Amino acid sequence: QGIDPFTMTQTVHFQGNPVSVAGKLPQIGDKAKDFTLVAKDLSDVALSSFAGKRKVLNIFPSIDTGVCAASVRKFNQLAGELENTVVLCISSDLPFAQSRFCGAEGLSNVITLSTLRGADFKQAYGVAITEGPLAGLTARAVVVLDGQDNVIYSELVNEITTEPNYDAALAALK
Amino acid sequence: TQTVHFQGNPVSVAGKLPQIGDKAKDFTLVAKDLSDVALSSFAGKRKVLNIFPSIDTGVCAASVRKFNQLAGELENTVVLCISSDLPFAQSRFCGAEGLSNVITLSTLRGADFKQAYGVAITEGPLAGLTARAVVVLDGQDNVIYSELVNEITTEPNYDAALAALK
Repeated sequence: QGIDPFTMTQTVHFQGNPVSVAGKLPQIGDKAKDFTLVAKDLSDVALSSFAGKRKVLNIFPSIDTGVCAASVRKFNQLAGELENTVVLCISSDLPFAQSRFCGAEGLSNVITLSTLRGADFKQAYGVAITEGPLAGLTARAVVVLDGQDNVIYSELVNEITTEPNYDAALAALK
Repeated sequence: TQTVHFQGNPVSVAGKLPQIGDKAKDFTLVAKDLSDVALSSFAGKRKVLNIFPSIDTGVCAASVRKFNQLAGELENTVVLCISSDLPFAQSRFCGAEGLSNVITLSTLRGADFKQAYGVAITEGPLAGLTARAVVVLDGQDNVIYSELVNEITTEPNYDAALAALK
């Protein structure tokens, strides 16, 4: 067989509890699957609309907050300031609730995208939370794509309130 | 499919809004604390299903709030403000916040509710949201009032919905 039976199914932690996440996060070398998500004006935005640019897919359970860690904002700012790069902050919050994201608002080349339309992205990117109070939301993950949509960095955070490795994601773009 | 409008723009709505005399289908939606809330948990109480495309707003009409407050104040009556907004964004609703017997419910889970109640917007910019409607249920989940507004921007007939509860 050409598959790994010993790689355990994706599990993340929330409130000290193991939570299942459907699918498999794309790994370095994989070709990222095309997706369509919803922007702040309710228009549909396809991954193909960013052809040639490097993409930082910064995936969150929710970005609907009035207070955030400086590191969240700093990573989005730094990545968005790099040449030929777009940061896509993705969550299940509706576009009406994403505009007040403490870590994305007013940042150059940082776009918020909603899972409102459609959930095929969640399965394709292995970020769908399927158990507990968070079921229906996306897990916390970072996926960096080069100019040709090849994965150059991938991280599914073990604990949902834990920050991903921002230095490693940025290093992949250098 | 039913046809409604958003500021005059045609909007397609899937399913059939329950009419007076129908037995409303059970549902399980998501409360403010991320707990699951079933329609069956309100057995014996009358229910106002106040369905909105979004309740995520910092400014709303006094009529929206007065209706929820008045219906929620009536004995053996609960108001369920339903939308596709996540529970994190449903607490800001002026029309529901701090009102007795008025609770917000999200389609984060149990989304088949949308088709079952004929409020599912399936195509266009509003696809994935609910249309604007009010469905009033008695103690035994029998519909006593229902209204799917033809123009999403206009309010349902609150005086009629309240009259059905009298």
